[PDB]
Amino acid sequence: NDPCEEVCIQHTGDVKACEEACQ
Repeated sequence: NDPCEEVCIQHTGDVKACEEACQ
């Protein structure tokens, strides 16, 4: 897993959110 998407999900838990916001 990526730290970015990990930081998001770990923060807002919004997977699909960081998924696109981080690609």
